[PDB]
Amino acid sequence: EQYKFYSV
Amino acid sequence: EAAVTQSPRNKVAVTGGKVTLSCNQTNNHNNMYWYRQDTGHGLRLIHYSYGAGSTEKGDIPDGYKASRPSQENFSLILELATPSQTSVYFCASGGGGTLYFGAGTRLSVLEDLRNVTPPKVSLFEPSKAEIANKQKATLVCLARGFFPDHVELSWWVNGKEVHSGVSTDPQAYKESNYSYCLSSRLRVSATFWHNPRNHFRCQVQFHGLSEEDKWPEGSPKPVTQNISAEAWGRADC
Amino acid sequence: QSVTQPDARVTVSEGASLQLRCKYSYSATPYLFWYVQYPRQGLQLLLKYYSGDPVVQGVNGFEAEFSKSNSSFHLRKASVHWSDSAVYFCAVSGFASALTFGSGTKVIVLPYIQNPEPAVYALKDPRSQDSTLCLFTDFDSQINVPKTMESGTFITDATVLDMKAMDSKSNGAIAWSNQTSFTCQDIFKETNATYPSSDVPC
Amino acid sequence: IQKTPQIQVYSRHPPENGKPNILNCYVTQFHPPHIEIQMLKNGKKIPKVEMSDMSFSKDWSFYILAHTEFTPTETDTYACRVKHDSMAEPKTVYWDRDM
Amino acid sequence: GPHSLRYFVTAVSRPGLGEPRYMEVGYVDDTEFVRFDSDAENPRYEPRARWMEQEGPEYWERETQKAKGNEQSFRVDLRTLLGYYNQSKGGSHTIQVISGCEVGSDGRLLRGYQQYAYDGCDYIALNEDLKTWTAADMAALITKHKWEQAGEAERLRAYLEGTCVEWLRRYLKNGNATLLRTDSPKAHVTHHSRPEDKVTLRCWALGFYPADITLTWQLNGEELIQDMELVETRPAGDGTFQKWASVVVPLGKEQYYTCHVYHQGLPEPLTLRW
Repeated sequence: EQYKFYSV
Repeated sequence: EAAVTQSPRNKVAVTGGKVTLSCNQTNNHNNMYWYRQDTGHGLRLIHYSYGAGSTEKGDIPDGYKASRPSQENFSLILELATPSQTSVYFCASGGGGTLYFGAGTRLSVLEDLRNVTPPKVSLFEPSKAEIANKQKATLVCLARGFFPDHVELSWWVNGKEVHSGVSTDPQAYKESNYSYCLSSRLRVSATFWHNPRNHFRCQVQFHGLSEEDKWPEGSPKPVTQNISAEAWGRADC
Repeated sequence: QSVTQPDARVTVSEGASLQLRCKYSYSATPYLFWYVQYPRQGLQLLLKYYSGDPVVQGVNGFEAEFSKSNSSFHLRKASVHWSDSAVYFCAVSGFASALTFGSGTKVIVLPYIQNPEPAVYALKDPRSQDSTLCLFTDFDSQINVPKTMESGTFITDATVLDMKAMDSKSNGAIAWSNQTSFTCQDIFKETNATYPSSDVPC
Repeated sequence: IQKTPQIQVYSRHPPENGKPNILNCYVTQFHPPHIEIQMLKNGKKIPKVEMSDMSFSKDWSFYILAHTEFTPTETDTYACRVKHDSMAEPKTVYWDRDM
Repeated sequence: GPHSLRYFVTAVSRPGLGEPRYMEVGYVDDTEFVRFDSDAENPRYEPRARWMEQEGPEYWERETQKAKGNEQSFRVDLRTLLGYYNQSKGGSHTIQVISGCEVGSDGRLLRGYQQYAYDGCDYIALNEDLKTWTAADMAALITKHKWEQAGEAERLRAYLEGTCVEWLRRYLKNGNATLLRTDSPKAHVTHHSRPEDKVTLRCWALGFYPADITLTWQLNGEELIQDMELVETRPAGDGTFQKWASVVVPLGKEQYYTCHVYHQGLPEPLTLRW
């Protein structure tokens, strides 16, 4: 189950 | 800080009208949004972004569009406006799920921009029984005949706003199939009431049409105004 | 992706314990939340559950407990305090940076009141002729002002109020009609102790 | 960044003969993920270039396993060329049987 | 023994040739358990292992979604990175990341990582503590302040300490055999004739599972890994691998040389001589 990454 | 500036905060627009609300932030939060507060459904997602340009559809898409020019300015756009799009609009910034909402916007689009009416408010006075019988003084404030319930009633004693023992139904009630009505009840003491010097004021900021709107009538313009009633401290005898 | 606040309205006695139900459906550990909304301002966050301890301790005596078996993130505050009367919403974060809110729950905490003085008054608008109204006031939170079936004759909703000194925790409901000389005395059928417009000298 | 790809060519089982087997072209340690990998049989490309799904490793680099399929005989000469922006010209590598 | 569940993400902008290629690959330990590709016929998270069969259509759908999000999620990054560096459009770039955790027998969390790789050179990453970020170049500076002034560290930290773990377990629950199975390498040696009365002795190992192995050449109880010859392990291309090593020894002097194959699927290391 994966993360919901943030931008940069 | 981290402010979610949401403007305008109110508008009475016409059907088939193109209305754009903008949201300025200072949270640097890439994720911006547009949700709609309506009863029985609570809030709902219109549109969302991830940074300038990034734009996608929410759950309530029909009729709404959006723009993301700056890491700041976001904006929900309605061209083919229909009253179904009547509601309190809210936008927000957010990192992963720390949504920072804003002040809101009372969206009232109508079938006829003439069906209106700035509030007719009047000041009542304290029942001497209450006065004597209990040494305090309620002085309710009524408001009648107005179209866009985009109203907010405040109190004004001796020159400054009031919050002491003041209560307004936040939601104006149905008067007619069209006239809404609002009321509240400031309540100061006897000693205080009984002083012909200390003044009492009641103000109902109303929000309708603005400067450049279409008022196709030869009758008084129903724009954002502030109609108000006044009273004064009566003696004791 | 699914949320449910079975009850959108709950009224409680001030002081007492408060528990607002909330269910959700999503075969996985969502991101649950609870925001508060009082008069006009927008939403306000109380807390957030990402993962970890099922029991979250948040702002202003507000805490909740996450659960599986069959879903839940019921909010909780024990010592309810009037000012808490509001709309509390419960959101989840399903398939990405979204916040699928559910209906909501308006809670109402009736204040405590030492003195039930269910006295009805009548006030006249000084800027015209016969412009009166019936003002129910200082009655017992737990009571129920009668409804309207008389056109033009309107009664407002119990609007609690508080001053600066002592208490004044007082409920009150305004009423007014365009119908002849109707007596507040009349309109408020099942009510109490009405004092009339007979300005006594002493 | 520019990172020249590592190439190895070989079969699964031992290189018998007149007996079916399979052939690979493991390329690694190269960067810009985009690459042309060609498996040939006598200077001439083969039809089925059965390639694997792209990946990477802890130092950011990219790996990939090309694999044809064959039955060898001492006569032939299998190999592989790999076009990539690290090297100027394509670099070929010859299948060395009993490496 | 320790175990992991790391995720490999990569978005590469192909200016002109369209929108960037994006895909994430899932690895419970070093086995591939799930991947997703933008250039896929029918974009959808895909089960890269039989046992992943026990995961519901919901699971797929779910991550399917989550993925597509991250899809355009990274699309952004790309632009953002570009702006930050002052480089105009045109040069195809590659963003990559490894997010993950590592539990060990007791379940305790050994390590959690999230590392951002830009065009092949370290961008930023979450330190050991799981609270700060470390970045290179004046640019990646701008980025930290961001992820920090938004809680990222925390939210990330929860995934690692709670999610990846609770799941890593589950995966193992059903992948076991497939993940816990072994296959003993098969070795042999080769004599390669050479000018000057010398020969190349090569120790072959292949058909073995677990990709880690060690090989050594000896001349009567002494290591020769030194001036020896090695090859990175070869994916045997069928769920198994291959590896060999060799060394030059005088002709005739063969019998005095010994190779050793130590592999976890071996009760007794393997020992060969010529």
